[PDB]
Amino acid sequence: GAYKYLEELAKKKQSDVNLFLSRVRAWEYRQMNVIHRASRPSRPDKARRLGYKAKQGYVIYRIRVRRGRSARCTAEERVGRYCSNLRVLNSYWVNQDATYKFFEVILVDPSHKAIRRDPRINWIVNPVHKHRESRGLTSIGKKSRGIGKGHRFWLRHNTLSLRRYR
Amino acid sequence: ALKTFELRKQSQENLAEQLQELRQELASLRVQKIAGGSGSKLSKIKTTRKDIARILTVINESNRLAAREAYKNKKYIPLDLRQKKTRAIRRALTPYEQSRKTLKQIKKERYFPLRKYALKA
Amino acid sequence: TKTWRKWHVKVNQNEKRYAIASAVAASGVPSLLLARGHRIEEIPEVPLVVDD
Amino acid sequence: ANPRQRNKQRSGKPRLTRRNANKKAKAKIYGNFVIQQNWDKHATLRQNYARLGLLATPNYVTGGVEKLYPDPTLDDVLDKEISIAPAKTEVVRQLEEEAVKKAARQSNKMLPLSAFEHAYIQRLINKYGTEDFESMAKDVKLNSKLFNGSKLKNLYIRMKA
Amino acid sequence: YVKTWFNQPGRKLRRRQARQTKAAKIAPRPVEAIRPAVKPPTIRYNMKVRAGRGFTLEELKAAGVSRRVASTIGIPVDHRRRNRSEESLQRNVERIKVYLAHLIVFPRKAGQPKKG
RNA sequence: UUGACCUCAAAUCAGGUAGGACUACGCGCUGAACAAUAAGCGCAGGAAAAGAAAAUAACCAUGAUUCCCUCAGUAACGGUGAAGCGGGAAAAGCUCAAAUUUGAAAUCUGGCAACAUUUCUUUUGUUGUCCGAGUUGUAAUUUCAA
RNA sequence: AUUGGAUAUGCCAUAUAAAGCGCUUUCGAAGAGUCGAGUUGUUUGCAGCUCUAAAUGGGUGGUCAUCUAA
RNA sequence: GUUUGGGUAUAGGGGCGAAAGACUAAUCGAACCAUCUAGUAGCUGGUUC
RNA sequence: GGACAUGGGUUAGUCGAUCCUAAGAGAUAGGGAAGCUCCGUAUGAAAGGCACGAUUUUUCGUGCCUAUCGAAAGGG
RNA sequence: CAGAAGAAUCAUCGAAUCUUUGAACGCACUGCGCCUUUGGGUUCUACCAAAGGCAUGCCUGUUUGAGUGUCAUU
Repeated sequence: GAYKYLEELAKKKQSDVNLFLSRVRAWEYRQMNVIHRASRPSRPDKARRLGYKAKQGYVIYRIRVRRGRSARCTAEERVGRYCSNLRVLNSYWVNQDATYKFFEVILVDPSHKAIRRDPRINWIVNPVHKHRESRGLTSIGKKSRGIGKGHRFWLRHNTLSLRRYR
Repeated sequence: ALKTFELRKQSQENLAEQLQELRQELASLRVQKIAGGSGSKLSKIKTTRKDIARILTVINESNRLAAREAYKNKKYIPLDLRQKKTRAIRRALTPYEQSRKTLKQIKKERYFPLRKYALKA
Repeated sequence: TKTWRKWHVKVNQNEKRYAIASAVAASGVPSLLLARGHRIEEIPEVPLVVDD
Repeated sequence: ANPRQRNKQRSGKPRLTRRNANKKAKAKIYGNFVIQQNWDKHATLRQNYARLGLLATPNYVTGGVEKLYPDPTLDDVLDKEISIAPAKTEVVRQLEEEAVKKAARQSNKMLPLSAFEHAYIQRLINKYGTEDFESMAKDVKLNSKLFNGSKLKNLYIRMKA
Repeated sequence: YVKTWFNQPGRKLRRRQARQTKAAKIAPRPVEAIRPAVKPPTIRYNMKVRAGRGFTLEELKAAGVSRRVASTIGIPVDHRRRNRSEESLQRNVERIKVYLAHLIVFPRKAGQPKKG
């Protein structure tokens, strides 16, 4: 498959091929709107490892945010507000320049039958997943709020627990 | 007064002429109230108002049952003919698609379902 | 007033068992039943045991 | 005292009273019919399981149990076969016999061949006898499905009975 | 903030009814699954034996139970634990074997198409 | 000339969907004066979040998460203040990306048409057919425990 | 009246199918502006900025153990 | 012996510096409201047969 | 009593409003902002019309031109 | 109180009705529009009324496009 090559090629972000493409695409994205719909992922390998399927009900939106919160976290929340009928699945860095970091957000339509009938993505239709990006439940949101397994990562201390037989 | 079952045993234009007659009678009775009426006329006002309501109810249900008949077995039906439970229930996954499974999980429950068993003491 | 007032009291399980043993023994003393206020003046015997 | 509670206190519409709470009422048994017929609704599930001859838990109990009456080296065991276990009570014996008769009824797991399977293995047999399942597998014309010798056996036994 | 405990007898009863509700459903089988015997991990508690999470893949294989049928008959599987000594292996293999001997497995209704 | 495709528009186009409220409990963000506090802002559900180890340990090892008790006012840090172990409650596990179906896109939305079904003429499907989506990858298969 | 999971039984069943176990003179892919480094904020975690990886590699503990992130 | 009605826009401290810029403020000077707050008491007044 | 109680009383094609614009405000295009929201008003917006024709391979060619709110004292 | 005589200021509740507003949705906040259909009248190219429609963002599909965007066409 060609996805292995795309994943190995995405590691050389400053090679002649990738640096040239970054220049042309960053210029292209700045000509467009701050948030624009993407007809297809620029990194199909990256999108699909994040949950993206080339089926009806999956939507890719491109957004640019200014550098200098996490820019990825800002990208998801602004795109989620822009398309308020969708569910923010995930997001990935696509490009950057001196002023802008560029991200593609993966969204899913919960009212589409192709999503409501797919057992691998039904969970996002359930109403507990309204605005996962607004509650920190995305991949970047979990990492930002310190959620993680290990030792690196209140109320039971501020409360006095008085039992009946004390 | 007007009985609902005999009202439902009539046709729509007959129900319309009865409604028009009752509206005239109500108008005359309210004219009698301003000119000075008796308790019988004032009591007849409420009965006429309920009789108008019953005729309007029968006309509306007959109209809506016709709409339900026209749209029976159609993919799309009028919003007022659709279910109204709650907004959230309407957005919920249906029992069918809430029970959709991958072939992978279908094979697992086909070949290794939870067994019935017991432990002897 | 606060709900976290102390309502329940701990008693050592041995002292509770002591008091229950003392309560049964007192129940077998006819004079304590009268002082308690029981009309047992015609009871055939204390402790009063009936068949099964 | 809430505005929403004062709202229906001064209302004329009756409260939506439901009568569902009766403590001490243990859940009635559905599921097994034999267990249901021998379950006494007053007793606890530990008392019911022990009376029926079943173990409520296969693990230690995390507390004292009730006393109502004054109670009167790898290889050898890794290879040993535990000789089942006795059925203490009548209900356990009833469950055991019910399981065995059910298993006996649902015991003929072997299927006959279909029209295509029969013709498939018959044509292979009529050329390579009935023992050279290796050669039948390697036969490319007759074994178009590329069945292996083990599957060509399973077809042959299924055709016999 | 003060946490009170006035719902302690209530919590006790609610958990009892949950066991009763569970037994109401799964009536003949036990309310708990069988847990393995493990040795606690420290020099202060390693002389004891407590209940583990599930039985290891090596324990199930020696006991003849496939990892797919183990969950069906109520035998938990711990894919993370391993047997570093044969004493842990023998302790829990015989625990499974005793459990199997005391087990009555009720047959299942199967589909059987008419043709081959 | 004719036609493919890409990108981008338009429609009171066919059908959907978002907002506001409640807000005890829950998750984010922001955050003072004297506290991961109050106030402010965002978003949920009947619970939420967390969750099947880039986890502990140094043992004869443990084994997702959560919660209770303990650890323990201990270690550490200089008054602040844990966690592993231990005891309990409840227990259930898993799905993808990365593989050529390649002897056959095996996948799916929608239109129309019948046929069923219903908490229900109100719900939910099935079968057929057609147009599309999709090879810039939809099914089946596999998830490291393999 | 409406439901739930079983039981018995009827009909239907696209099984030329699909699984578990057991064997190997054949294979076994594993997530990047991420980890990390430098530096600046908030309180080791996280955020910005500059720089920017690897493949028995990488993370975390104590040559070893343990784990397998994005 | 040019005011004014209605409608309107809007900069708003202080010194530093030639200017620009800063160095802290500000919502200007303030007012009112509600919360924080039961802020800070070596004190005043009172403290029950 | 301008109080209490009981009833009644305001009639428009031409009088005012309704319409227009004023200084200004303001949504939209876009761009910021962690964000409640802020900047922005023809701005690098595909910013909306009219006519012609024996019907044009019965699949439309040719030509032309290119928000709203704010005045019962202003305009009508 | 009067009056009425399957009653009821009854209960339950699965059918309906549900004015003007409000997230509030044609545009404004006494009003002013547009589109479709139907109807009336003692007057019918006029006037009137009625009913049903016309907010924004986004998704899927549909239709109609635009491009000195990438090409093919003996």
